[PDB]
Amino acid sequence: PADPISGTCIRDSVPCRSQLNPEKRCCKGFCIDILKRLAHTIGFSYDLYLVTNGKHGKKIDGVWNGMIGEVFYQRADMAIGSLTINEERSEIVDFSVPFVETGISVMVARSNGTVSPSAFLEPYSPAVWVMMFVMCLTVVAVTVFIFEYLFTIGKSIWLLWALVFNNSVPVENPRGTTSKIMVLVWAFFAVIFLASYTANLAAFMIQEEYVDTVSGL
Amino acid sequence: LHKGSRWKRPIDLALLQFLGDDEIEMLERLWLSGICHNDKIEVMSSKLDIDNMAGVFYMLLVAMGLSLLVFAWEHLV
Amino acid sequence: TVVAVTVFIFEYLFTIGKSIWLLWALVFNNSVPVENPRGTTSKIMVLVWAFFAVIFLASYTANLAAFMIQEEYVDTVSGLSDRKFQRPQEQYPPLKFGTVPNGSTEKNIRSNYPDMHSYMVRYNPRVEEALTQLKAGKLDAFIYDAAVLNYMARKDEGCKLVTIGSGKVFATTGYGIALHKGSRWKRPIDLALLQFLGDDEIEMLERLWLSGICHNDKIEVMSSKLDI
Amino acid sequence: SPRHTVPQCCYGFCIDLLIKLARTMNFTYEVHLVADGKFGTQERVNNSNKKEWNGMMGELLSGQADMIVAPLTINNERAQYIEFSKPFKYQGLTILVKKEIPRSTLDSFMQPFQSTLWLLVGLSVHVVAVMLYLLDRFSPTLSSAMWFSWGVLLNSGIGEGAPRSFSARILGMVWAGFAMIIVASYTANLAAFLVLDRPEERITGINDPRLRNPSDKFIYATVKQSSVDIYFRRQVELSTMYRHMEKHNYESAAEAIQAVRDNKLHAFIWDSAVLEFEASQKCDLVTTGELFFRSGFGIGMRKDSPWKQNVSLSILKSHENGFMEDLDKTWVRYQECAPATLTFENMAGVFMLVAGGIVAGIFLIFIEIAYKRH
Amino acid sequence: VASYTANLAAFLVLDRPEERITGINDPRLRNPSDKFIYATVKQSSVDIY
Amino acid sequence: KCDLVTTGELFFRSGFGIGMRKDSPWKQNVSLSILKSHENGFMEDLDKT
Ligand SMILES: *[C@@H]1O[C@H](CO)[C@@H](O[C@@H]2O[C@H](CO)[C@@H](O)[C@H](O)[C@H]2NC(C)=O)[C@H](O)[C@H]1NC(C)=O
Ligand SMILES: *[C@@H]1O[C@H](CO)[C@@H](O[C@@H]2O[C@H](CO)[C@@H](O)[C@H](O)[C@H]2NC(C)=O)[C@H](O)[C@H]1NC(C)=O
Ligand SMILES: O=C(O)[C@H]1CN(CCCP(=O)(O)O)CCN1
Ligand SMILES: *[C@@H]1O[C@H](CO)[C@@H](O)[C@H](O)[C@H]1NC(C)=O
Repeated sequence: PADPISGTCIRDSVPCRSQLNPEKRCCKGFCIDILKRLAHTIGFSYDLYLVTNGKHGKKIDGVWNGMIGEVFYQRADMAIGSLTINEERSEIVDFSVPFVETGISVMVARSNGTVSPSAFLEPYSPAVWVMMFVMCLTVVAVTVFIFEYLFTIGKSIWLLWALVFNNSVPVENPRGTTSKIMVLVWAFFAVIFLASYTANLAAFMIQEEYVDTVSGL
Repeated sequence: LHKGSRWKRPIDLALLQFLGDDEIEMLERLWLSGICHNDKIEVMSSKLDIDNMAGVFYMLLVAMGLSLLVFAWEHLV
Repeated sequence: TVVAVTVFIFEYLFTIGKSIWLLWALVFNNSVPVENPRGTTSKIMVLVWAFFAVIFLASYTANLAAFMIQEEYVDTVSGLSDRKFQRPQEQYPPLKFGTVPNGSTEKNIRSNYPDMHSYMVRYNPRVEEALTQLKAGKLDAFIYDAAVLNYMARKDEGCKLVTIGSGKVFATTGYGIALHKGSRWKRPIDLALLQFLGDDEIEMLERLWLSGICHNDKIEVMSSKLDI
Repeated sequence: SPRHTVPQCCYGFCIDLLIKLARTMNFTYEVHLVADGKFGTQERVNNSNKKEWNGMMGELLSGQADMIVAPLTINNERAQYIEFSKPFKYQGLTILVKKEIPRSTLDSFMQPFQSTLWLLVGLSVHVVAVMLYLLDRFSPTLSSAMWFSWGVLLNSGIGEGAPRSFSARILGMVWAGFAMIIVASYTANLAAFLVLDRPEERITGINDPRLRNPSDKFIYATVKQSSVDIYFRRQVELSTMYRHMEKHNYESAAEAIQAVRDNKLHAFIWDSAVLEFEASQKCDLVTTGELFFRSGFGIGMRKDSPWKQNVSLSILKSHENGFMEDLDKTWVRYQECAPATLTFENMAGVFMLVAGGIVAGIFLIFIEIAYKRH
Repeated sequence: VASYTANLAAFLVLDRPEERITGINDPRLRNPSDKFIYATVKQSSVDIY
Repeated sequence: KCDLVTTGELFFRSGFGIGMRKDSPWKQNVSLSILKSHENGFMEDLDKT
C-alpha cells in the first residue's frame, strides 16, 4: 500500500489498480520492471489490472479463471507476470518469447564435508611404494654383507623397517665400522620420506562440498 | 497476449533485444539473487571417514590373518 | 609436576634426575638414550605423558604449516615525504631512486626538495626512455607521473605494486579539458563531466582502456625456509 | 545547553587551509559553524524541490555565508547551483569495518578423530596385544604384551620383551606401521583444519555479495543528507542498497564510527579521506574495499562570487606544490597507532588428560600396594 | 624436522595448477593477451552477440 | 571427450528454434507440436539418448 502522505507511488514502482466487479496500491518487482522497459521502448501506456478472480490460470467446465481468463475474451490484452507456457494456454492465447526459464527441477541438499575415500592414505604413486620396498631390501642386503665382511641375519630387515616407521620399536643395532653409516643414510631417507608423506596427507585432507548429481528427473 | 494481437511482433522483438544487453543479467541480479549464488567452500575433512578408517583396518586385518597363516605353517613342522 | 609424581611413585614402590631427563626426551624426538624407571604404576604416568607429547608435537607441527603460509609484502613508503627519500644519508640508503630528467617531475622535486634531488641525480640530461620500469631490479623506487605509472604497473607482465593511493602522491592534480579563457563551454562541459563521474566514467571507461591482467591480487606464497 | 551560538574554537586541515588563503589574498574571516549539522542536500517541501537546501549548503546559498570552506564533496547537484573551486584533496567513498580479532578453534584435542575412531584404536591395541601374547605363549606375558603395544602406539620407549616368533614379529611390525599411519593422519588432518580455519573474509568493496544482497544480519549505513545519499539515489543498479541504508542512516560522521566500534553497526560508507584517518588513529577499525566514487573536496562559493579565480589558483599553486604534503602529513598522516595461535583450547583438553591420569595413577598405586600387601 | 615438514605441507597445499577461466568475467579474458587465444565460429550468433 | 572441461556460467541464455519464413503457415502447428510432444514426454527421451 501507498503511504498516507506518499500519495502517488514512489520511484521504482507502478500504480497497482487491483480491480473486481477503492484503494490504490503500488506493484513492483521483476516483471513490472520488464513492463516499464517495454512501454518505454515500444511506446505505449500501460494500466495494471491486478486480478482477483483466481490464479495464474485454470479451466473450469469450459471457463478460464485467472490471468488467462482476462487475456482470453477481451477484458485485458496482456498477462505480464509468472505465466508458464504449455499447449493448452498457447492454444487459446498467443504467448511471446520466454524471457525466463522454468521447468520441473529437483532440489537436493548439498552433502557438507566430503569424506576422504578409503584409498586416501596413499599420496605416493604405486611405483613410489614399490621403489621404496626394493631399496629397503637392497640396503638390508648391503648392511648384512658389510657386517659379514667385518650376529645379524633377519635383524637387518627388522631394523631397516623400524626406522622408516616410528622409531619406538625395540631392535638390535648391528655394530660395525661402516654399517652404521648405511643405517644413518637410510635413517635420513626415513625422515625425509615420513615428512613428505605427512605433508601430502595435509593436502589430501583439504576436501570440498559434493552435491549428489541426479540425471535430471 | 490476445490471440492474433498485433502487439506480438513489437513485444517479441523488444524482449529479444533485452536478452542481448541486460534483461536477465541486470534484472535477475536485482530481484532474483541470494547471498551464496555461486558458492565454493573448502571443508577440513573430519577424519571419521569410515571409508578411510576401514581401509587402514582392512590392511591390518589382512596382515593379522597373514601372521596367523604363517604361524600355522611354522607350527606344522 | 609429572616428574615429581613419577619419582614419588617410584620411591613408594635408582632415579633422581633421570625422571626429568626421561620426561623431556619423550616430548622431543624419542631418539635419545634414557633409562626407563621400572615400576607398577610409574609406567602408566610415562604413557600418559607420552600421549601428551604425541598430541603436543602434532599440534605444534600442524600450526607451523599454517604459519608458513605467507603473502606478498610491498614496502610502504610515506608518499615522497618519508624519511627514506628526504635526507637519504641517515640510515642504509635505499637503492638509487631516479626519474626521467628534463621534465616536470624533476623540476617540481628540485624546487621543493633540493637535498633529495642532490642525491637523486646519481643516474637520471633527458629521456632515459622510461626503461627503469624494466630495470627496476637494481634500483628500488621509481618517481614519475602517477597517471602513466599506474597504467604500466597494471599492463606489465606479472606486475609490481605502486607506492601510491588516495594519498602518498606528492603533487596530486588531474587531467582537464583546456578551454579558452572565459569560454562559455566551461559550464556545460563542467556539469557534463560531473555527471559522468556519477554513473560510469572512470568505472566503465578506465576498465576498458586503463586495465591490466593483475589489477588487484594478494597471492599466498609458500615461504621458503631460508628465512635467516 | 544554551543551544544559541556558544563561542568555540576550531582548528585542523580546512581551518589551516583557510588561514593560508586569507593571508595570500587579504581576507578578514569570521568562522561560523553550520546551524544544524548537515552537509547539504536537496529536500522536497510543498512541491518545491529547489526550495529546500538543507544543511550548510542552504546557509551559503541563502546569504548567511559567502564561503563554505569544509570537506564538501564535488558532485553534479551542488555544481549546478554553487561554484566549486579546484579540489584541495582527492578522495572517494570507501567502506570502514571493524577489525576481526583472529581467534582460534579446536576447543578439544580429540576433535580431528571421531569418538568411534578413538574406540577402534583403543580396542585395537588390546586385541593386538592379547593375540601377540597368545602367539608368544604358543611357542611355534600379558603385561609385557600390553606394554609393548601401548608403547609403540604412543611412541614411548617403555617397550620391552620384543616378539620372538616370526609370526609375532611380522604382526608387531605391521602394528607399528599402523601406529605411524594413525599419528601421521592425525597431524595432517589438524594441519588442514588449522590452515582452513580462518575468520570470515571482510567486505572488500561495494561489489561483495553481502552488500549486493542486504540482510537483517548486516547493518551498513552512512551519514544522513550527504553526498553518499545523493550518489546512491542517482544510480539505478544500486536500488536494493539505498533502501537498506535509508533504514539505519545515522546522524553524523562521528556517531556512525562510534556505532561501528560498539558493534551496533557493521559497515560505514564514507569519504576515504576521513575513514583512513579514523582507522589510523583508532587501532580498532580497518577500512576495506576500493574507492568507487573518486571525487574531490572544494571551497564552494556562490555563482557570482569574484573569489573563484584567485582561490582556485591559490589552491593549485600553494597547496599542491609545497603545502599539501606539509598539511596532510601533519593532520592526516602524522597520527599513527596473522594466523591464530593455540592458547588454551588445545592445552585444556590435553592438560585435563594429564591431571586425570595423575589421579588415576594415585588410585592405581594404592591398589597396587594393597595387592602387594597380601 | 618439524619446521621442514610444516614448510613442505605449506608448499604442497599451496602448489596447485593455475585456476581455470571461470566465466566471461575473468581478468584474463577482460584483458586479452597474445598468450591467450580464445575464439569462436565465424558468422554465428556469438559474433552478433 | 574426456580431455576437455567446460568452465564458466552461461551468459547469453537463449534457445534454439525451427525458423521459418515470415508468411509460412506452419508456425502455429510447429510451435504447438514442440510444446506438446517434445517438452512433455519427448525431450527427456531425445536428450537422454
Ligand atoms: C586576484 O584578483 C584581484 C582582482 O579581484 C587581482 O587584482 C588585480 O591584480 C592585478 C595584478 O596585480 C592588477 O593589475 C589589477 O589592477 C588588480 N585589480 C584589482 C581589482 O585589484 C589580483 O591580482 C588577483 N590575485 C591573484 C592571486 O590571482
Ligand atoms: C495443423 O494445421 C492444420 C491446418 O493447417 C489444422 O487443421 C485444422 O484443424 C482445426 C481443428 O482440428 C479445424 O477446425 C480446421 O478446419 C483445420 N484446418 C483445415 C485447413 O482443415 C490442424 O489442426 C493443425 N494441427 C496441429 C497439431 O497444429
Ligand atoms: O505458470 C503459472 O501458472 C504458475 C504455475 N505454477 C505451478 C505450481 C504447481 P504447485 O503449486 O507447485 O504444485 C508454477 C509457477 N507458475
Ligand atoms: C590587503 O590589502 C589591503 C590594501 O592594501 C590592506 O588594507 C589589507 O590590510 C590587506 N590584507 C588584509 C585584508 O589584511
